Amino acid sequence: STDSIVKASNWRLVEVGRVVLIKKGQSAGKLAAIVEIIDQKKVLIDGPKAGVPRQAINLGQVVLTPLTFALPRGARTATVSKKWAAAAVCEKWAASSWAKKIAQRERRAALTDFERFQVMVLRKQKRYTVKKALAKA
Amino acid sequence: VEPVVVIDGKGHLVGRLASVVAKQLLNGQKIVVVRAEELNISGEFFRNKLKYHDFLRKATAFNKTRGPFHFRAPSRIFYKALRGMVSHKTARGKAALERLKVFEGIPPPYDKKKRVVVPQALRVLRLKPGRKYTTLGKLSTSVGWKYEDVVAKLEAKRKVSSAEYYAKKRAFTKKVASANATAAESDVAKQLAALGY
Amino acid sequence: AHFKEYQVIGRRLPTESVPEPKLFRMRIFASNEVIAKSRYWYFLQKLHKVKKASGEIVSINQINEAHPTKVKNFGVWVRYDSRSGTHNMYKEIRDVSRVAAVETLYQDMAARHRARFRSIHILKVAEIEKTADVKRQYVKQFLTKDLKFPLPHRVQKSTKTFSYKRPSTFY
Amino acid sequence: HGHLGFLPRKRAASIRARVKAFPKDDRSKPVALTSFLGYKAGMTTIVRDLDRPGSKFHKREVVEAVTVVDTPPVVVVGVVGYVETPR
Amino acid sequence: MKYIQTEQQIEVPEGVTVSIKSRIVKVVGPRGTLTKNLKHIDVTFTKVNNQLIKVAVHNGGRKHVAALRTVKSLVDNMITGVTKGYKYKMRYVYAHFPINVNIVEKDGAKFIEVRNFLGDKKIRNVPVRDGVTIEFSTNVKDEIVLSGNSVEDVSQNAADLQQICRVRNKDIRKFLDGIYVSHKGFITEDL
Amino acid sequence: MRVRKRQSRRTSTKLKEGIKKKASAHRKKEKKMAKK
RNA sequence: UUUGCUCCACACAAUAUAGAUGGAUACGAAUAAGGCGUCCUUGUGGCGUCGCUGAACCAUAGCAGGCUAGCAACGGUGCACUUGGCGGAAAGGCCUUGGGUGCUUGCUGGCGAAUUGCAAUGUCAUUUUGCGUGGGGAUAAAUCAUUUGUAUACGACUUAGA
RNA sequence: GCAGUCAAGCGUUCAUAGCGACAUUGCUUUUUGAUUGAUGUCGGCUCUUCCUAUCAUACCGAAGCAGAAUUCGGUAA
RNA sequence: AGAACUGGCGAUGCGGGAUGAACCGAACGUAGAGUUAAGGUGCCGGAAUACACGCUCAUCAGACACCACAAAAGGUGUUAGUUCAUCUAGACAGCCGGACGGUGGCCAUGGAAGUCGGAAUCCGCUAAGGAGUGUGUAACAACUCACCGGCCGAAUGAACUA
Repeated sequence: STDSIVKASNWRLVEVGRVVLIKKGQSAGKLAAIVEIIDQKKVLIDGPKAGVPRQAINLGQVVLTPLTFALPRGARTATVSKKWAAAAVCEKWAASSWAKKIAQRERRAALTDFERFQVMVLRKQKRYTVKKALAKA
Repeated sequence: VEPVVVIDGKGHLVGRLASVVAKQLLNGQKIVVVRAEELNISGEFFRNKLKYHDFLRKATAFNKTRGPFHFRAPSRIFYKALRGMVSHKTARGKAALERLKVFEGIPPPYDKKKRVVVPQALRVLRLKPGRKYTTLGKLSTSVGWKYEDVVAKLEAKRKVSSAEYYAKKRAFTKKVASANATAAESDVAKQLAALGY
Repeated sequence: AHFKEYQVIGRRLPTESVPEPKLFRMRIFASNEVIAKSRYWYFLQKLHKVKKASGEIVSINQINEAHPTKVKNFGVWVRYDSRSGTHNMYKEIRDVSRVAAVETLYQDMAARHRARFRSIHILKVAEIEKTADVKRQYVKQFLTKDLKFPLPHRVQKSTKTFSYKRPSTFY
Repeated sequence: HGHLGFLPRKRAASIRARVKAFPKDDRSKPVALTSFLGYKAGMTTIVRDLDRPGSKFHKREVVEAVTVVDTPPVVVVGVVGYVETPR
Repeated sequence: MKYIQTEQQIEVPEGVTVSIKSRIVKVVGPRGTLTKNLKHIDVTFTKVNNQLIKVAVHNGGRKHVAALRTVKSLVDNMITGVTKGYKYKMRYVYAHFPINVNIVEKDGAKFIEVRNFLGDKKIRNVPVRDGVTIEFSTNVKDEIVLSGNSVEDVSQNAADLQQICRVRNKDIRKFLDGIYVSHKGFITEDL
Repeated sequence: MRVRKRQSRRTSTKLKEGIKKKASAHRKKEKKMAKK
């Protein structure tokens, strides 16, 4: 009970192996791996699975994700692909609430007018059942 | 898109908020600003106080009741910054200014409405960390505003009531979340999730 | 602009009883070939009194970066003019290409010494092969094993005028 | 000329002058009126036997002008409550 | 040079516990508890063990790194005050009029009352800050001892006592009367 | 807290054009004295 | 002053609108930090989870939304009443009780729509002011003129008079 | 101010092609401490306001400032 | 200031420079559509609170006439450079040690021993130690720094330029 407590911050770190999401440009909405750190504001990323070309990019163009994997500094594209597949980064991404929220946004954008009608009908039915349950409990 | 937009003025930079509000009012949106005593100004308190004292010395020499009226309250300081950004001597400018209300604290009826923020005017998003800044309540009290304590006591009472309301809302939200978690396995749930809902 | 690197080879104007002039070559960083040729004539005259009419450009090629996606430490030797005399400067720039490093240098010169493109002359750009040969600490700092740093105080972009929640600057 | 704090030199809005500041309250004390109403009824002169140490007129008698204010007791006929507001 | 990261160490002895949350620092040792609100500084606190705490500044400038060492030294002072305390000894001297120093209780609070300074009829009152205790030295002439966990409180109390007895409109070469901080040490002085 | 008067940064046309003439004269004299 | 004045309901007029056209949808504080859930030895605690925009959430099918037959459930919601509180910052609103009365698109059926002619805001909101009905309610002052002088250029002020 | 004296530095790099910051003869001038006012078309009063480059009042700093009195300075209209 | 040339204005509206004799665009019939100049794009106010790399925090910044006057410099503000330097056969900063002998050198002084005064400032031993960098005594003494060593480990200092 005589242990000191210092609250820590779970900052995402700019580091080799960190997974980033590109938010502006040709490869917006695609994942890439930070391969090298050019300076405070530029990193060399590489996104071979999703098709992102190997490039120098400002950290303002990407958002750091909570994903990391072991990657040698300065690794070439095939090595990045090998480490990426081995670490199963696409599965880790698809298994998260962030990527699922993106997928839901895209699907809702893709819905047809008939399908929005169907969504309304199903929401009314589910609502009926849930209000009944809420009143019961 | 709301008929009335209520901005919680806490943690906003005075001029950027004033610019935003002026454009919205001229474009035809009703705006209520609350908690004007919690607005920020970038720069040191001594610097902003000096600027106010320069404003204070400006007055009509032969009749002071004609000169610039130096309003001390935070809501009025914000209103001055806004009127400077409206063309207030025209009928259009007067109609724009008729679409605005500014308050200290959050009085009724706005204390039970939704409050929004203006991100392009937020101090935490705009000012660089380490830059000194001034708070409008302290500036107003130093220059002669006399209701800082009354507003603070009323705001404490409002916060107590609001915390009780939020506790009840949190309980109801938990109950509804459970009622929806019991229905995640149904056919309608699967169909809705397939459609994205 | 967006810089390109041009090799420019010129010579004296051929005349009678005058064969084989001194083939002067240079590497010019410029947005296009017209600016590169003008800069070549200017530098040629500064090096030696050879007017544009007294010379002739026999070749100009664009030089692409050999390994454009390899991170390289560059040493850049330059000299620039001001109200005071010309000054010589050495700078270290960590980037993936010479044109990127040269653009960075031009922007840094404008920001620091108020100098411009017409005032800067790029004497040499060379990759520093060994880590130990670097001098500037703002470059040597990014060369440590297992470098990691956070990005505190993330400011998110807002598309709409009003937000319905207070923003968090977490990252 | 004149004291600029007593501007403007205009007629008082009423014949009864307003009390614009009452004594600061102290809740521990018993309930008391802060003020009273009377009618001015002339002046006169008194002889006061002064006890004021340090003065040249200590232990000596002086003549003072005084004002007499006719004060029959007042009748209490109402009460008003005040709430403090940001205004 | 705009360093990427700068760090300072804060050692924690075997008896004290440090709690840090949102830059509020509570230090609890054998002798009590101190609390410091450091939200006016921009630093990050971490710990690897119960004996060492790191304070770090990321991508800071000259003023930021200047504040970093200050934060470390303030937490060090809190640790020292909670483990060994502070004891400031002051001596008052006079030529003719003996300075009279007492602890009085006025309006339910502790005051150091100074009487007959240079023959003054004026009573001087120095409020005793909370957390610092005032004593009078045994077998020593004209010595007052201020002891506390907070070095800030003790040093400011001693400064207030020294300044309250300033000599006005005289020669400080000739008139040496006053209360002076004789010594500054800790409440434990084993060696 | 008696804040004193502050110098105006609003430039007058007369001063602006006078400064322009001063600069022209300065340059012409610089050329002449460099010749001499 | 020939039922004058005022508050309710329907019933038609006139009025003019700085500008309805699903919903202004309520913690506080911090941002070098937080929200939510769970647990304990109850705190500056342990673990889990969330953000990366409201792109949300709720509403949302029916002559601009008619008339009917059932099924399942006893939920959702409106209206006129009623119970018990709470809110004074500009409270003028929030929550709750009980019964009655409708609707229900949670599910299955049955009739109607056309001709506004291939579009025309195609009229559905709410301010005020009047007139008519039936449901109630309450029965004053001020000014001039006269008068006082604590007032006064005139006004104004201040007294008095069944 | 005059002539200088060297130069901190500078001058298209150039020490006496040439400049040049800051610092050092003589002046009404003789020593022992003797005798050796301008303004005429401006000026009065009253009286308002403003500046501070503060005479007094307030608070401070220094000085052989013992005390007393004073000197120099800082904030201050 | 005296000349000579060439422009602008005069007889001249229009866009811009908030405003305007000599500034920046552009010269003019009445209209429609498109594109632009100069100048701009937080709001006033049409148009990016665009994107990017740097710098700056002013106790009345700056947003310009500038290859102009206050302007020669001052600053323990901040950034980037040039040339000198010292450094793991140990740098900078700190603690602790040493800091010696003729000798209290020589002249005037009541006294003056490195330190009220005037002249070369010497010789030996030294890792190293001035016939002394300051405080300090009546003279001493004591401390001190010049310089060298131990301590731990890593780059540090000076002068200039912008």
